[PDB]
Amino acid sequence: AAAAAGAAAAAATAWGAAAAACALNIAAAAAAKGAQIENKAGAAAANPYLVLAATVAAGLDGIQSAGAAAGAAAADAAAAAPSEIPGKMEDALAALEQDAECLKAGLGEAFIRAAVAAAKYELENEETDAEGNKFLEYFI
Amino acid sequence: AAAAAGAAAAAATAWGAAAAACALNIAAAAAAKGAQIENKAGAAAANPYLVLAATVAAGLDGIQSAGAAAGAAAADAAAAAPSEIPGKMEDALAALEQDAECLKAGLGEAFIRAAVAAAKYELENEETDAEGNKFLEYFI
Amino acid sequence: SAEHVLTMLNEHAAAFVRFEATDAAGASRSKSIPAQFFEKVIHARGYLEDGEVNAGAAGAAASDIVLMPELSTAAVAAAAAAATAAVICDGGAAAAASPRYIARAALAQLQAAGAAAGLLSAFIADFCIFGVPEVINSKTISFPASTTAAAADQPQEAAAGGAAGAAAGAAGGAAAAGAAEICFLPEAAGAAAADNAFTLRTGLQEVARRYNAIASAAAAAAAAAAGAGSHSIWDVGAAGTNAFAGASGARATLTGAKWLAGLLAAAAAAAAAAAAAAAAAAAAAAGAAAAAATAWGAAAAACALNIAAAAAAKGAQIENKAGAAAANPYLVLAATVAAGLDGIQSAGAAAGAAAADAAAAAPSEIPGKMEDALAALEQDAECLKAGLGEAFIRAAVAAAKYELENEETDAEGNKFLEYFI
Repeated sequence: AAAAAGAAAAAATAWGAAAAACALNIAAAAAAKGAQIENKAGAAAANPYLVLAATVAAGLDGIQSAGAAAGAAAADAAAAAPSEIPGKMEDALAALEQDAECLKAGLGEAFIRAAVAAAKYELENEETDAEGNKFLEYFI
Repeated sequence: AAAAAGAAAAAATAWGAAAAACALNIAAAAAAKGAQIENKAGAAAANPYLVLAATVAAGLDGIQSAGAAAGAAAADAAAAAPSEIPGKMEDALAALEQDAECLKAGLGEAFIRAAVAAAKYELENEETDAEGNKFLEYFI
Repeated sequence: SAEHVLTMLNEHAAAFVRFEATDAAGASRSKSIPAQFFEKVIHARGYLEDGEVNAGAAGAAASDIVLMPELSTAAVAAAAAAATAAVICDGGAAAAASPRYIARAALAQLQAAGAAAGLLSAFIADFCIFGVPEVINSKTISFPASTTAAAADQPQEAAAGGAAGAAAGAAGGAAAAGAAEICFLPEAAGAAAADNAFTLRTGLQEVARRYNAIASAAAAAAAAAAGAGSHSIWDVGAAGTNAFAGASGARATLTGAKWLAGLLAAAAAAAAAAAAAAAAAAAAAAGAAAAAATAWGAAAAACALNIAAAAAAKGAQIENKAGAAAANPYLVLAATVAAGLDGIQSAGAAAGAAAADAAAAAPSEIPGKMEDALAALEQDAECLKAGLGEAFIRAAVAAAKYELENEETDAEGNKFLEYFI
């Protein structure tokens, strides 16, 4: 809802130093030590440790694909890049299975599936008994 | 609840002509044409056509097993016969699968399973999708 | 030391002293007097009282029973509004309904059998906390209700300065502090949940009340969430060393496997103390983290009798889960030991360790009828309800039964006439 359309929104996945709505500003400075970037694609409902992980995981493989950010935004408040983009969940899943390297980089998840399996066994034991009763209630 | 314990209950599965609580009285009469029996093992919440069927289905095979009603009740309000009896659902199911001939005699049921299958296919399609979601919610 | 209890009255300027005990259901109880009454006689004769105040402790022709305070267990009652002390007691005349004296018989039997010289257990029991509980029943309605500042239901509600926006979630509030606190930390108490359970059970409530809240031990205090379990760890020793350490599975040993065999066999009857209320049966119901699976292992987390594996052999122990905080501590401490004390004499075995899916292997036991549960109670029968009577119970209960049967036989006499008309 905070990322929805408006004159000061930040959903425009673009970079620049004057187009204030673009998600990835350059923090220009007089001292070279202060030349940095400025990210806007989020809100305080987030998880700090997982944002700090995920934003770095993207940068850590952009330097290995040797990809490019296209030209800087200096026109009207949204477009150039935006783009990305294909307009379907099937293509979002295709991206997740082709790159896939700027995304969810390293580790598992072995601890998650081990703990979640114990909960799933109890849930599936209750659900399979309920489904067993429901099937009889459909055959009558 | 109507068949529960009390001084005028009718759950005593027995026969006679003076023990008023016994479920199967003899309707004694001066004219031989009026010699009949008197059944008490039910209440007006029943289905008339299915009671009329089931009570006859019992009599229709008692004449083929050549079984006997034991001695008439003339003692205190309950016992002799009661009996039957074994005190478990497993033995009630064993009786349903050994006699089985005084019970649910003839027909099917082909019409019931044909109509109920159409309802069961819709119910199982909704339930298997719900179980599919529940299994994922147990694996996390 | 009688001398130490007497000098504590001067050292802490105690104006009064509190005698303390526990009932058969599992709740602590207390009474008090001025400190000036303490003399050499009570150290050998206790305090005589009329037992007719309790419907299972005396009778009208025997209206004299004894509370017996002890002289190694005194403490300052620091939660009180005045300078006072507290002392736990046994009960006697007699007697054999005092849970602490019943628990001491299991410790005496452990030593008298020559199997070991002591028992080295501890507990990790959970609890609940609230601000406004409301629970009532009548001829026309029945409902429980409760709430707390951490509850997942509060962030949608208004408050006198707005909501904090910081509540927990369903099975998602594992952020509380410890050791919860002043009934274990300043005493460095360490020892088993026999005597130590009741300072914790009163302390949790008293500290919550002094912070405008309340605390409880209800095993299933809310649906679709965690509850007040009473999980523990268990061990045996003599001559200064552990007796469950060895070279079988998860660093256990053969006498440990025989204690486990006793515990597995007794689980269907140990539940009468460890799960003493319907809330504990609800906590033991089916789910992904239930503990009703009467089995042993070191990885199958749902199994009731884990092995507490450790790098030091002195720390090789077992971990029991078959109960909740609605239990009676002294009778759990007695019953769980009574099972182990005869598993070593039947020389039974715990079968193979559980490492498969969350329930089965052993479970088993098992026959599926009350008649077979009663048959087990009359064939073994030796891991269960071991030693004592009960002579004190039947003597006090007979006095109550004579009054009840005199009222009931007159009522039945009237009812028979009302059936003959």
